[PDB]
Parts: sequence; C-alpha cells; structure tokens
Amino acid sequence: DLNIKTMIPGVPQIDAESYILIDYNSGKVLAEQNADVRRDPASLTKMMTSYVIGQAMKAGKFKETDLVTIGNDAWATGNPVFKGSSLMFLKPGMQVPVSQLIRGINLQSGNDACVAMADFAAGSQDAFVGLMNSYVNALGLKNTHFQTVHGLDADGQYSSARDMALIGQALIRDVPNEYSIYKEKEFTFNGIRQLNRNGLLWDNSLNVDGIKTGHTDKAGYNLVASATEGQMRLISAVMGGRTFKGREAESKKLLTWGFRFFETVNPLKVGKEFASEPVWFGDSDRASLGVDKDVYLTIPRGRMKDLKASYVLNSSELHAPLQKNQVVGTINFQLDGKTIEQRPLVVLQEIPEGNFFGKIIDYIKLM
Ligand SMILES: *C(=O)[C@@H]([C@@H]1N=C(C(=O)O)[C@@H](S[C@@H]2CN[C@@H](C(=O)N(C)C)C2)[C@@H]1C)[C@@H](C)O
Repeated sequence: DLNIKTMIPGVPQIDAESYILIDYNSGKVLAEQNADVRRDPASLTKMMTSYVIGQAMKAGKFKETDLVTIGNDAWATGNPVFKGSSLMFLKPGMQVPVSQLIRGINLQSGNDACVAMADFAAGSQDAFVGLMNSYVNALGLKNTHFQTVHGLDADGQYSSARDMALIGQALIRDVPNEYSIYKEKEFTFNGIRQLNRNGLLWDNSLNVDGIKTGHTDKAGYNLVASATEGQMRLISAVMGGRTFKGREAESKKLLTWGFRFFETVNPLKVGKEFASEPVWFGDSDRASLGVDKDVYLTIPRGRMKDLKASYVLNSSELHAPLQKNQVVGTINFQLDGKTIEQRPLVVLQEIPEGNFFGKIIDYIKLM
C-alpha cells in the first residue's frame, strides 16, 4: 500500500574497509561505513595535486601549452624512491607541455610527473605540499593531511573516504576543465602506452566519467568514482578494497544502488520568488523572498510529487532597509509530513528606506 512509498532500502554489504556514497549537487550522504577513519590515500593524493594545479591554471598562473623543463628530482630512473611505482618516465632536459604532465598525473598516476608540476607550480615540493594542505583547510576536511605530491607512502599523511569524496566533489565543481581529463582511458608518453586503471570507465551499465585509483599494500585498493544519470551525479569513495576487481565491483554496487533508489531534485533556483512578505519603512511594500543558492535535494526516487515546502520568519515584521540576500527565515522541505532539509530564506532584492523627497532635492544636496 504505502509502506512501499515510505520504504527505506537496505544497504548492500561492501567488501571494503571504508566507503561513502554522496550526491554531488545536494551533498547528501546516501551510505557510509567508516567514512571518517583516517587511512592512507595512496595515489588518491594525486586528486589534491590535480586540484591545486587546476586552481593555478584557473587563475591564469600558467597555460596548458607552457613547456616545463624536467629537473633532476623528477628524473624517473634517477630516483630509486620511484622504484616499483607508476611513472611517466621523465628525464632531465625534456620540455614537456603542461597538458601532458597533468595527464601523466591523472591518467598514468606518474609520480615523477607530480614532482615536475610541483616545482613548476610552486617552486618546490614543500611549497606545493603547503598549497595542498592549505586547500585541505579551505575545504574544511578534518581527517586529511598531505606530506607528498604523489601519494607515495609518507608516515604522517592520511585521509578518509568522506574527505576523498569531498575532494572529488571539489574537483568536479571548482576546476571542471581539469576534471574532464579523468574520463580518458589511455595516455601515451615517450612511446609508452599506459591505461587509466579505473575499469569503471569501461563499464557501459554506468556513465562513469570517473576520478582516481590508488593502491599500496598498506592502503589496500582505493578508488574514488563518479557517475551521472541524466543530471543526477553520484560520488563514491571506497578505501581498503581487497582487490582491483573487488574495489570496482563494490563501487559499482554503491553507484547503481544509489541511482536506483534515490533521485536529486532542484525545487528552487536563485532569484526565483518562493514567497512574498509585507515590508515597513520602505520604498517597496513587499519583499520578494527566495534563496541565494540553488536548492538540490536527494529524495527517494519517484517521490518528487510528494515533496512539500513551507517557511518560517525569524521576526514578526520585516523593517527596511533590507539588503540583497539578507536572511529573514527558513524554508522547510518536508516528505511525509517530516522536514527532510532546511535552507535559509533570503531577500531577493535589496529594499532601502522610504525617502520620498523631491528627486531634485536629493540631487541638489549632492550638488
Ligand atoms: C598510487 O596509489 C600509486 C600508483 N597508482 C596506482 C594506480 O593508479 O592504481 C598503482 S597501480 C600500478 C599498476 N602496475 C603496478 C606496477 O607494478 N607498476 C610499477 C606500474 C602499479 C600505483 C601503485 C602511486 C603512489 O605509485
């Protein structure tokens, strides 16, 4: 009858030590297990490296076509610390376009390429790690600290499924030109073809434009994945997966589960009037009320027509002056009579005080 419509879906068991599934637009956590346990991120570290780089290029600090000259510290076979790790095989003296180095970072997980771009972007690796951890602070991540540009095992570096899912959200949102690289399945440098090890890119059942893989014998098998269905986008991060086949199978389970049982809705957009309230002492009698940021809600799929919204005002009356985006109350979104999310009710257009004097006196005073 209606137990169907109010059904909570069982969450599938996940053969991973830590995971999280979130909606990209709404931020809603659909499923989680040990999402805040600090773990080693392995090459998921390179998501942040890519984020810092994308911010730099966004700010015009360098271009795709600028040629980086490879220094001694990015010499692949000149630094045995790189042994047994993925590399794009850079040698001192080469001039490699920025567009190729970031593809070594994102697609081949090339640790030498991270060193190349770090010195280029920030002058040194320490400076670049400083940018990384500063963006950790700027994004409000609470279980993430970086000590390398590549994600080779550093004793004091860690992250979490939630923080890595939030880093992936930040990538898609803040630096989309950089994020659009992760869907490329193959990249060739210096006559060596290497594959993007995110096998979900190959899965036709999903529209995975994918993020980053990572694996060390201490981290396990890590993968941050993102897919779309229509205009809904989900993000999954599993850490401590058992095998390469295991981490992708589990991630895919979360993404199809999330898509099948939940949907994302956009019930109100910025600048569209949600409500109207009288105003006192103003040049306008009424205030137009809405949101300063588009509302995205994640609800059970099919239940959109059952979504109801209402609002409360912080004060009994509204007195001018009122500014653009001044918060005067709360919008309540309810499903089945229960409030499922709130977002601030704000003034859509500033409303100054009365001032009804001769327009010319006004000018004259200025003049
Ligand atoms: C990041 O976690 C490390 C790097 N990244 C990956 C990955 O993209 O999944 C692994 S996979 C790579 C595939 N073949 C293995 C190998 O023996 N070599 C040397 C290429 C590893 C890899 C560990 C990064 C820190 O190195």
